[PDB]
Amino acid sequence: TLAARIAISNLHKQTTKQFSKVVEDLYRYVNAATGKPAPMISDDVYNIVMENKDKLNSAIVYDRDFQYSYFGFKTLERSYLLRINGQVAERPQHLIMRVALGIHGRDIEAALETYNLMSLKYFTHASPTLFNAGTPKPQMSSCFLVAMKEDSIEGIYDTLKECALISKTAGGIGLHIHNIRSTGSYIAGTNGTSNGLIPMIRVFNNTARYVDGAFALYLEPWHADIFDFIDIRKNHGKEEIRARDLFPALWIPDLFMKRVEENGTWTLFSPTSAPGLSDCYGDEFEALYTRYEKEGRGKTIKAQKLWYSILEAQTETGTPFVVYKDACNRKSNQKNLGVIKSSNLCCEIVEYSAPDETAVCNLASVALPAFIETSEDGKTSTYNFKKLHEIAKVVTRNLNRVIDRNYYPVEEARKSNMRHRPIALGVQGLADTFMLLRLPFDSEEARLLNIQIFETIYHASMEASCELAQKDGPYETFQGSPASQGILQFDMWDQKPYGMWDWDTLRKDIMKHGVRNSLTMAPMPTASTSQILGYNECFEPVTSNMYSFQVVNPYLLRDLVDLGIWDEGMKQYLITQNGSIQGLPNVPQELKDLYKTVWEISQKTIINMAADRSVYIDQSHSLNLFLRAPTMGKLTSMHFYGWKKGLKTGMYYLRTQ
Amino acid sequence: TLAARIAISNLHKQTTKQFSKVVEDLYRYVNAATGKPAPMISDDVYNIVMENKDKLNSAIVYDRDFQYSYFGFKTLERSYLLRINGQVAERPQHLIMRVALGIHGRDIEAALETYNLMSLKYFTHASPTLFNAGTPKPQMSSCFLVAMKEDSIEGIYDTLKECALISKTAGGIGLHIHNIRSTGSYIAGTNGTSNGLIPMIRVFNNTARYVDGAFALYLEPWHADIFDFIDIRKNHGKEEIRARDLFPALWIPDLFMKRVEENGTWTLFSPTSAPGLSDCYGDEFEALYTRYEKEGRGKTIKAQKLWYSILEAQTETGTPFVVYKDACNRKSNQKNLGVIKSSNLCCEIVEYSAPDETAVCNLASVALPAFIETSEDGKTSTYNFKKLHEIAKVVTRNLNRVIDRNYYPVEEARKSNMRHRPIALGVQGLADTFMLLRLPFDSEEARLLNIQIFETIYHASMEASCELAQKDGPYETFQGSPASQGILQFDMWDQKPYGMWDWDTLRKDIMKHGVRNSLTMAPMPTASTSQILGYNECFEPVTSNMYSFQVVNPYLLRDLVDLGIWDEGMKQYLITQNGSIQGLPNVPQELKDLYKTVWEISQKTIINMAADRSVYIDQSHSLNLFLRAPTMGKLTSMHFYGWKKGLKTGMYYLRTQ
Repeated sequence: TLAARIAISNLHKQTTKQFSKVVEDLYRYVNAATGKPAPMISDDVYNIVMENKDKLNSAIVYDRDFQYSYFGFKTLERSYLLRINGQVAERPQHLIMRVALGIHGRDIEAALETYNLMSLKYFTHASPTLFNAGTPKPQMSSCFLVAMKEDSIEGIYDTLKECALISKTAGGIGLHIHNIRSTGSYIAGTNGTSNGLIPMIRVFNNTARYVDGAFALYLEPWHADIFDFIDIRKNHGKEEIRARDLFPALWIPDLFMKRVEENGTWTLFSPTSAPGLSDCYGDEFEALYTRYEKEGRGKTIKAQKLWYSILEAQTETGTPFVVYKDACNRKSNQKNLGVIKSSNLCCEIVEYSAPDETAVCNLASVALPAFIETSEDGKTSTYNFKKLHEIAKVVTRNLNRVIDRNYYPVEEARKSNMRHRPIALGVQGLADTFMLLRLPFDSEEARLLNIQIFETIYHASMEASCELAQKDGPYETFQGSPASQGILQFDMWDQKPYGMWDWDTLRKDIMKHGVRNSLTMAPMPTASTSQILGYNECFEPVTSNMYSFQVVNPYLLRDLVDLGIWDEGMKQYLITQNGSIQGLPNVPQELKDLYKTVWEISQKTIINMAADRSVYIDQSHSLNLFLRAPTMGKLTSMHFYGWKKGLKTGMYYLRTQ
Repeated sequence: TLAARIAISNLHKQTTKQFSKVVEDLYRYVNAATGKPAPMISDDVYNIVMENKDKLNSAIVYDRDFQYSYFGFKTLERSYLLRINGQVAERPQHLIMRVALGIHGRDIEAALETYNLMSLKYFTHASPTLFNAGTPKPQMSSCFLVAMKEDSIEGIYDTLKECALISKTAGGIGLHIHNIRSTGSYIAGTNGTSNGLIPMIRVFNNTARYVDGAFALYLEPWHADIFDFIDIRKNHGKEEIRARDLFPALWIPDLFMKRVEENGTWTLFSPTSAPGLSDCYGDEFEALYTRYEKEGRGKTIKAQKLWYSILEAQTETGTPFVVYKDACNRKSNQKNLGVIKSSNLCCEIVEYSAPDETAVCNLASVALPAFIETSEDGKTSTYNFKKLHEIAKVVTRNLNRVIDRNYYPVEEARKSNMRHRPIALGVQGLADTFMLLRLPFDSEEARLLNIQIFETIYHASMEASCELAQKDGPYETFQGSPASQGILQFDMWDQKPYGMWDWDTLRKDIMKHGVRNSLTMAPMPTASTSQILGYNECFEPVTSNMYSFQVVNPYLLRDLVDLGIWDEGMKQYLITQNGSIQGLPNVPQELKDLYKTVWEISQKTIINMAADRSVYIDQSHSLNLFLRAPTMGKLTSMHFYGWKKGLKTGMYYLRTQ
């Protein structure tokens, strides 16, 4: 762990110190191999730096470069810090300043503040923002939700064209394909027999390979090609019938879940024969689905045949993902726009898309542990909910600026983002926060900290967003939204807020002034950006207390040494048992309870905590499920338990073994 | 061979006899399985039949249905005659009448005449015309020459979209890709390194598989990806580096051929580094190529390294095809349009294409044997060049009507066809004609018959086309064409016409009145339509005197029986020696000479005959090469011999073993 001083320290001195000078170099860079100028800074951001070089250079506390962990820094080193010629040109602080300015433009105040909070590791922005902010083509946004334009060669290939343009600049795509004809449907244009979804999937998999880049595909389980669709990632099967890079997601209506429970029938349709199904939900969906069912427009099967197949795919491949169409639509502030037809690659975003609107993910995350405080007389940590609420207001504002200063690879993405202005704050180091505060993940304390943390972020972002609506008007589409009627997220869960913040006032202001953002919260994966800040992925508990390159949970070993039981007889068994400390001869019960692995935490608790926090989530959140010795019945009750909690995302991956 | 009476005769009576009634049924057909009306006749063509039913029904000589050979009829039975419900609804005569009307509309005279000449087997139209003429979406045209629109994701995917729309309705595509960036070129849009042509080819191969459909790809041999390009059909090699359905074609400039001969250097370029090369030819091409070469913009190699690789691919796969860019451009009447960048899938069409013009093949073929005449006192056959000239005038007119009444799957194809109005007559049963007239293919007689036959077809079509220019104006683009200056095809070969027809008069009329067609002649493969009429493929000699299902050359065995040597000791050896009669103990020398196989005919003779006839070919023609025990040197001198004759298509397939 001391190797990180020398790693930073040495590459601290292979680098120009004056920030403006690094900008100069990057601004000026030329591709020696081709003699083309390759500016790595934008005209806009360059001029700003020059017109402000003293304020900017002397704001930068270069000491903060040691605020980065072991491989934390090496992650930045590897892929984030801009390189002049194979060599790292930016210091970490330059990256942050560039990003700060890239977000904030002329607003030097805002820029400076974001520089500070970021550099002190209070929050961060998504990877694309960190790569691209402040650069000639500033694509700051991660993923994109794409509609399949129309069920025809023209619509398919325009969609394919769109995904190629998007996939160029990388970034994730969630594509919904409910409207595409199934295997054997009549073709007007020449002769009949379509060959279905798979051959078309195959075109998308090929086009993705060509340009890159992961691709998520969204499908309702009444589609006639559903059985093949869920095996898109299985090994054996057939030859010309899959794809090694696409992630299948189910977009499940309630009726399906019920049909399974009741051990009844389920009907598969081609959309050509059963038009409109993906364009309604809840009671209206069921009225139309049943009618189509009685009119014998499909092929009836046993709901449990399908259900068992879903379970099998998941057991073997960890997919398909499961997201609940009706929870998503019933409990969304975008419900005035139309029916939402999919989530994203990571299962947190639930935003509206259409042939001409490609929804965009605008993401940043808050470092939950940075609000822990010893404060007040003695050895006791508290959590500063005022400082959290504050940071969340800052990040809300940033992400609005990102909306405006983002480069959009396709016009559909610009239409959607400008029009509905959705935002997606998330979090990292929930697990850390718990451990720092000495709270087991399953503790009644952790349960209550979960709720409060999320209440304050939702409260903060809605307040900050209302503030922006006063300055700049509501988003275009605000009129007739749940929020415009004073129905906020938790209201749609038929609940009362935990009440740490005053919701009445905010609700009164919202009804009065609007909000700038149709949506605000989507706790995401953050795999990469939470390695940068040295934290556990997001809102999940730790998967191990050991990482590979042989590092132990910093809070765990500290404790071991304070009790002086930390030795080699111990070091050995930590490796011995996939980073578990349960069943360790000389380890205090308070430690075993605190440093439980996610394989040791009740999934019922996890679903509950996800359900608790869900009432403050505008959108959804990426709920991975972890099963030890997985059985059909165990998987079945976990899906159904989540389903009945009203979750939108019942499952992201199924991680097993 | 008597089984064909019963095959026709029986299916002659499973079929309504009144032509109008079959049209009625076809007009009225409904897809029982879906309850959608599936009209197999167009509104337009239906009304015409009804308004003319007596004239039409009583014009039809149903006896002509026995004018069809053994498997000749069974080819029609299999794929051409329209089917009501899995069952054959059209008789052959109905097919011809439908096609006739489908071409001729209200012009009942023209329709009736075409019905007669077709039914008497004087000529026929291409397969798509026979399938689709007279139907709701009358796509009567075979192939399409497509330009790659631009070297960018947008241009690539628009082209891909175009090919998908075209490939839907089937029909061949010749796509030229000279302008696409090569492996390792800088990409502005994000980071550099393109991955080249193969990955992009792969996208096209995938999109072709999805919709169908053969695909021809055209490339100049200075493209930096040329080595991989020519192996697109090789077996071993690598994994992610080919395609099992695309046919690679070289578009060879003279300079390449010279560099090989001189055993010098050849330079590979990415088009990004060497812009414009595909947009010039001849001296201008060489001036620009050399300049780029001296400016060190490419990678220099030995011309013979490449050349040897070409030869290897051809030896193993029969490809790539070879078409000579400069012969094609120098000797084309479309030279006023711009530089022609490719031929078609079958190597006969040389028409101009561009991002907004997709050239179209409008094909029909004349049955050369149908003009043989015993005429004048005794046992002597002559050839009626007056009756040929006549039929060729009829077919020229048809193909103009096809231009106008064709359905175009994409707008680019409509733009090109309407604007330049190119036509493509061909032939079948050259070999038959020779054999019927007792002329060995290598005879001085056959050589001279070749020339005359082609002089009369070119003369006929140009005359007929001039006639149409008087009635309806020249094509839009005629002004400033070789033909407008009185430079006809043979003039561009620096030759005098053989002079059987009067060219002066015609040339005088053309200069005076124009022509309706930019181009007229493209002797094509005709594999399928020449089975319908019972003839050897086209302008090639017979490949065997036996076919598989054990049939012998009708002219050969007749002769054997007239000499009474036809027995079982003979029948056996015909199978014995891949249908060769050379080296047969008791077979007259006059037979051996007459019934030579294409493996027994001097390829120098074939090239010569192709060169002779080429001076009357507006476009090109599909010259297959046949090599017994193939060596590099033998292949080399055959390419170069053709090359120096000035051929446009030096090679279609290389057929070997």
